[PDB]
Amino acid sequence: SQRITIDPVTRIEGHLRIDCEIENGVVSKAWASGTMWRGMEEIVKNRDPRDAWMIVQRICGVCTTTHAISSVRAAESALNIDVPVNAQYIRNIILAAHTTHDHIVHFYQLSALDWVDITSALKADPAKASAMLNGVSTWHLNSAEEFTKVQNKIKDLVASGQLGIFANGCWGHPAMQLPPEVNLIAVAHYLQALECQRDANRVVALLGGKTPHIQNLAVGGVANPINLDGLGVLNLERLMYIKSFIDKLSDFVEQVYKVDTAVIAAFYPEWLERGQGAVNYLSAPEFPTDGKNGSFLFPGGYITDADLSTYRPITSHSDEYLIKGIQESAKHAWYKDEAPQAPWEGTTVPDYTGWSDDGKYSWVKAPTFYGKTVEVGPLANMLCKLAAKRESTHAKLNEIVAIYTKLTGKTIEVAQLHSTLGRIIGRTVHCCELQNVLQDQYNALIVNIGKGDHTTFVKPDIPATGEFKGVGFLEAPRGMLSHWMVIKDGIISNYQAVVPSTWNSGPRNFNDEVGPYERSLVGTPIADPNKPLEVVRTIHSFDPCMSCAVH
Amino acid sequence: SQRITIDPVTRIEGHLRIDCEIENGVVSKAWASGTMWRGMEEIVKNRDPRDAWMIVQRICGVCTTTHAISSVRAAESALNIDVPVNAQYIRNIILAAHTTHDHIVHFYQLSALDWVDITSALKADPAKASAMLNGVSTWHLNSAEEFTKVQNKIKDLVASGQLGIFANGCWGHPAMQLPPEVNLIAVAHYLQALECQRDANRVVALLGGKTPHIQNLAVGGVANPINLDGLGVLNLERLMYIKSFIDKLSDFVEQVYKVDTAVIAAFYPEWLERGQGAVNYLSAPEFPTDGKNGSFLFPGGYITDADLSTYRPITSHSDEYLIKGIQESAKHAWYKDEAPQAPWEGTTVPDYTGWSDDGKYSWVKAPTFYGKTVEVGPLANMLCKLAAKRESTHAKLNEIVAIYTKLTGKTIEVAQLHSTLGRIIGRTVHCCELQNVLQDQYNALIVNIGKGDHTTFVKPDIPATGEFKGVGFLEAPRGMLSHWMVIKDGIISNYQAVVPSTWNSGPRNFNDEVGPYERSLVGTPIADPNKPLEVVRTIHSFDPCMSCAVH
Amino acid sequence: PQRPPVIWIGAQECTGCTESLLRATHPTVENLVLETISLEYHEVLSAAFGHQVEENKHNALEKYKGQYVLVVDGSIPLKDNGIYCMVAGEPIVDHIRRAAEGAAAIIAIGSCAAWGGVAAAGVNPTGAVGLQEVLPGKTIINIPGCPPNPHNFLATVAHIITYGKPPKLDAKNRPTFAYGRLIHEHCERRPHFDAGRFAKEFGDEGHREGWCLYHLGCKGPETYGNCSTLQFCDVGGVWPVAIGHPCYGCNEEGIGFHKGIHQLAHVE
Amino acid sequence: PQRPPVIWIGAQECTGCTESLLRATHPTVENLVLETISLEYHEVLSAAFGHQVEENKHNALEKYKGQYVLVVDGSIPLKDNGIYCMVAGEPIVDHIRRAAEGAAAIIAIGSCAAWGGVAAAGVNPTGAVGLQEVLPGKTIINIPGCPPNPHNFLATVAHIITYGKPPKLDAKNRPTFAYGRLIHEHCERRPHFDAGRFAKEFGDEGHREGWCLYHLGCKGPETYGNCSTLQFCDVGGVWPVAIGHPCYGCNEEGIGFHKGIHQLAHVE
Ligand code: SF4
Ligand code: SF4
Ligand code: F3S
Ligand code: F3S
Ligand SMILES: [Mg+2]
Ligand SMILES: [Mg+2]
Repeated sequence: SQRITIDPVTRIEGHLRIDCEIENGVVSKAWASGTMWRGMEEIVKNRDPRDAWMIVQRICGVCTTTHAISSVRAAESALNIDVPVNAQYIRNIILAAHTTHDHIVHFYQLSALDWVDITSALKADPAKASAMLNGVSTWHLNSAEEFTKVQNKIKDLVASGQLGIFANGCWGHPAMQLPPEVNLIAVAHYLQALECQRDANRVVALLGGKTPHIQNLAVGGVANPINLDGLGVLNLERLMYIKSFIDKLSDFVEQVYKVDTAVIAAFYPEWLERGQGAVNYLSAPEFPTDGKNGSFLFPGGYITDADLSTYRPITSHSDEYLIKGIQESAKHAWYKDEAPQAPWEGTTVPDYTGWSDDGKYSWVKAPTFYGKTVEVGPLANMLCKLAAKRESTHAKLNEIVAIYTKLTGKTIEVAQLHSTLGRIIGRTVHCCELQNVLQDQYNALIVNIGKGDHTTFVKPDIPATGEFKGVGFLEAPRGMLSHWMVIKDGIISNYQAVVPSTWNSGPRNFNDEVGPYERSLVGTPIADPNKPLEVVRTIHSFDPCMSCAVH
Repeated sequence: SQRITIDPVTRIEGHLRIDCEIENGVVSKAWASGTMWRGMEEIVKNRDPRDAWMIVQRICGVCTTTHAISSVRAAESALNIDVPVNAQYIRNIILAAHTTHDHIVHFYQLSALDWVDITSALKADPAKASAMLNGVSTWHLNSAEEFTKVQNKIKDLVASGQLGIFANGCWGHPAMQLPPEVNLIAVAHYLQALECQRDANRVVALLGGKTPHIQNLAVGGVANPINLDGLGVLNLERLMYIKSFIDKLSDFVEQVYKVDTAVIAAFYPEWLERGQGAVNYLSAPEFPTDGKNGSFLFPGGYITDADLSTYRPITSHSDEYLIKGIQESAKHAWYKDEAPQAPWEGTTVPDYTGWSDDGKYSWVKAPTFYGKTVEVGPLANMLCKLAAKRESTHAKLNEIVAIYTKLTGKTIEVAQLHSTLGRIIGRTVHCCELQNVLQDQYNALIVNIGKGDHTTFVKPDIPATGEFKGVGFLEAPRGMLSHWMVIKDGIISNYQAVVPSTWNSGPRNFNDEVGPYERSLVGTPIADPNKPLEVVRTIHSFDPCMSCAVH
Repeated sequence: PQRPPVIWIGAQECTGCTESLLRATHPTVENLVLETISLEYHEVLSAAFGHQVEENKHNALEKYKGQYVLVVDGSIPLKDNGIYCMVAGEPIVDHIRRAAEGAAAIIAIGSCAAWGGVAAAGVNPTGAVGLQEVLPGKTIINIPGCPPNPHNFLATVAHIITYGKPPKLDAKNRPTFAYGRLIHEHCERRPHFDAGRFAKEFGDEGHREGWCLYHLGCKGPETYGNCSTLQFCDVGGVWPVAIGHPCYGCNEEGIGFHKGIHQLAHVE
Repeated sequence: PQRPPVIWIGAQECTGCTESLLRATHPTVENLVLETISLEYHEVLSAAFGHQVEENKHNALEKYKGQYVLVVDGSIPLKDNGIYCMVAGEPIVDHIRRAAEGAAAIIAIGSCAAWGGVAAAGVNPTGAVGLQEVLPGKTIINIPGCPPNPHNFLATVAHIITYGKPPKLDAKNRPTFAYGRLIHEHCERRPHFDAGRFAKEFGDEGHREGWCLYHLGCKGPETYGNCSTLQFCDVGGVWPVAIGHPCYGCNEEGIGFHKGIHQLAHVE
């Protein structure tokens, strides 16, 4: 009956519009619209297959590295290239360190201000706030003195009358449920987070040549020259430098980020009971550790009907079962060809028609897996890992649950994971486990170089005639990413990216089933239709990136 | 009369030997001996005057920058050069930032373990240690959780049975008076200091080109090319980088170092009652801010008979009263010429005769000022500032005393500053005041560049014939430093350095008067002549540097 | 004191330029927004969303009229009357020209805003163009790169704040301190170039000795920038060529995203 | 778990080489001493003094016989039977010969210990010589510079620990990763050198454009090191010529402390 529009949705990457019909103070129906398009797929067309990765990396700078690695993996797939294991180690370290930065920034910088009220933080007692964390975290930066310094900075900001990016937020909104002390705690951690994410990106920088947008990849491997005894190249001194920053990540992640996830859950228990986006989940296995593009540290798979017992493992990026299931439809998106397309035969021809509730209303395609809509991302990757009985994942999840139980005396069942907070929890678990990925691969790299292997690159043989098809999967921070490349006569004849936020933010598909953002919102209560904080809360839990979703 | 020798004295720069006579549990007489000589003064002789600074900087790498700046000041004095004000701003920033690193390292890394027992820290209750700092300091890294992490690092160090450079320290010595809790506090602060001192040296590095041993000076100015719009030179971006590190120093210095100084004093009040080194004190004025080598931010002068009312100000590095009084004697040093020598006519002819209590026993010359033996260093510069009625210095000293009063119920009179602790307090005061010269000189540099002045260098006219004498004064971390250059026919005919640890560690002079170290030891109680912690305590308070003292 | 206002508008951006701010160290992003400027509008960071965030823009546009610096991130799509980038129901061009009228200075951050960038490459599906083309009557400070070192931007606005004027600009309105010289005319591998010491393939002997990368397709010879000197991320020794990969010419129109990675600098 | 023992001896040193460790970041000193190695003897940092600390040295020397790396800092004065450096009443040469007998590896850190350095320049008042001359028939790793980047030393030690052998050395026994190339053969101002763009005086036009410093006396052409690439202090862009002053040749015997600052280098 009542219709609202949130445009722009803020604190995500890119341009997102969300419309909702509201009935009896509850949203009954929703639309997700990606409102900006560049045509990155057409831009890469007709180029040398080796050029692609540098160009399509620019699909997105928040999830930098991701499109770059997927692109080379797709060309490598097309050309049957076995990636040198050293290049694997390096790709993995970059991906894990980037995702650490990415998740941290999402929890704090992009999402926290949905749950945290800064004006309430001003009212807090720093000593009380610090005392609340006794026995809860061993973090060394939870002192009343630290919290006072933070409070004073907020105080000075508000005092100036220039609140800037904090101006006109949902302060005093009834859905804000943290007490003053917890608000202050979260703001202190928001500021501390910024240091930790900088450290993660220094790892990325030292291997990639910079960030945003790494520049050390190749179809065939990496451009880092390993030589322990060489000046100006990747030697032991550079490797030690990398390790120095890797070692600076785990304390904030374990003692702050992991802990805050639980305390937010403690004060927002209902948010374990709404925001479910799907009953189907997909993730690709990740971090290959051999010389044949396999042996993944992280498992992937497919789950249906919200039932972990249906788990179908996926352990190869060459798995036909995964490759054959994926299609996209523009039935309700601004492209001319509407029937489901397999990405190798994918088309992307713009047909902008304006907004239509029953027609087209987005630049995002609607992907499907064997016809079904599916949620991708940390909730998906966590569910799969749990279904896989991966001990590390259960233990890490249990650590978060225990803190919650310590704070609430209640518990969290796997059923409650299908929710806005469960999705957030999945992201935290992912960041936590990735710290062991960093250590593992750093060591693997060091030991391999000491065996005498310094190989980083295999030159690709690109036939001047003939057709070749390749697909590069990658489990990105926001979910399963796939780049699909067709080579014909030495150049790229087709290129399609199916990006994690495409899956999640996709509009109604060919069989008119709503996408995950769209489903997640149904049933969300709205205290104020002009300030729909509750909607923004569920949408942010998906970590939207619209440059990614639309490209 | 028991005779002890301490050789080597550790936790100082270079090679120091200290002998004591002990009677009735108290040292009655002492000898200080610098046991290494390089002949740095002879090494620079016969070169272009422009070369001296790069060579003579290598007198010492602890007080790096110091001999470098004094050397160019000496050549500039000889050639009658007015230093471009921008070059003064730059020299000042380097000196002040270097000295902040220097003092912090001296208090913690070099001195703390005289007064702190690490094995006692193992017994501390971290929560109790943290709580006793409430309202005493606002530092954000005094949590129980910080203290526990520090405690565990010590526990782990102990567990390995590899105590390394912490092995066989004076743990359990009766003169160790800190409770377990404040022992732990100090160890935590010791570790924190390393971070602060690194930030201080990042400021030095960005102007100097590196540290240890800066490489940005010239007789005539500095080699930094000021150009806001230049690529690869000292632009706004580099200046912002420098500022970013300047802003990180103050909190630690104010909230930890200043506070720990009063705490140590509170638990060791009789060390305000012994350790007096001299009744005469000298400091040079420092940090010139005009285009004529004057207008110093810090005043200097001469005090006699431990009486601040005798204060004679010195406001110019060209003060003939200052210049004419300085002489050195080798009567009790291993040099040939024994009568007091003005440095412009100084010689340094080695004459090693080995140790003799009544004869020659050190490589350190014995300086005098118009025949008097004087202590130089932060106590001397503090006393001069106080007597000059510099409000900033009184205010800063009073801040320290106030903390002492809060802890003990007692106060500290200027009379008690003539002591082992007063000397330490002077250095802490110096470090605190330097944070404001860093802010002031950075801002002055920025404004001057804004006025259009980018001059950094004046080309020295060195006549091919004639004789020119120059003296460069500098108030170094350890006291008044002076370099004395004689130029004849375009080359260095004589070079003499009179260094602050030369004043303080000097042996008996031409009239057999002991030097400050030697005097300060008389009256030192000794609980265990095999473990003379008490002499090391007093000797460290002077911040000894023996490469400096001897060169 | 009151902090100088900044209004940031993203058009066809990948958000790489915003992300660069998160790597900055002088100022760090937290010191930027809390001490050096007032970021009055920025969608990636703003607490407010939808109607409240648009309230914030119109409020800042009026309150700080004639005083704010306007930063545009991303290319502007002109094809089909602006419909390829629509926020709050209007073409991004519209948002941008409205903001530009009250602007004290105007910065195009990133190669896309500076000259169209990657989104304007190839057949240019959306008719993407650079900021200057959209705002022809105004002088635009271009700070190109994909993304630039964040301090190329930060020191530019610091100059404006501290000295009351833009830094010196070259013919393409790029600040000279960051873009005054070809990367090649200040590159540390130039001696290897002079000696004909060239890497031929990644992982070859020459490559593993840090030789010049000209023949891997280095575009340093035709790309203006400070990548070799300022480099990236402030850790020391980090830029593409130093880690082993040729400059792609991302700063430079007609080079980055036009020439192939392995196409040589002298080959059109 | 047990950490590899290191014994550090200072001869005719200025302590700059120990001080360089305080700038280090991978590892920081505290990580170095707590985690990486066990520093069994070092006078500047040792809690114990006098007899106690000499006991510590004796203990470690026999306990870790055959296992410790020996680091010597400073030149060794041979004139007048070693009396110009005496600790505990004995010539340092003797301490050094004794400690060298049970060493697993020996490192001369700094130019003084590597080839005599500043203390041996001019007329050499104390007859100071390098470590190799004092220890003939022993393999000595030279890590020259005044002081070197501390990671030139740290990565050398780490290679020994991690891979069980020293890093690759050149003909003067310097690790190739840090000393394998002339500074001039990997210097970012080489294009300016090639073009004839030189600074002629500090503060002049060329100087303020960051042109080549050859004609101010840069010794880059005749000194081996990694000063232009690794640079110093890990903040980025910090070495002497980047800040505007010629290389002095402090790494290279017969260059630093022998040639005048403004004396021209030979170019190969
Ligand atoms: S690498 Fe690129 S920039 Fe550096 S010298 Fe070779 S070609 Fe020129
Ligand atoms: S002379 Fe010095 S500055 Fe000029 S190129 Fe050679 S090394 Fe670089
Ligand atoms: S590709 Fe870009 S970041 Fe610099 S090194 Fe080349 S201009
Ligand atoms: S003087 Fe020394 S520190 Fe490097 S730049 Fe030259 S070798
Ligand atoms: Mg697509
Ligand atoms: Mg002297």
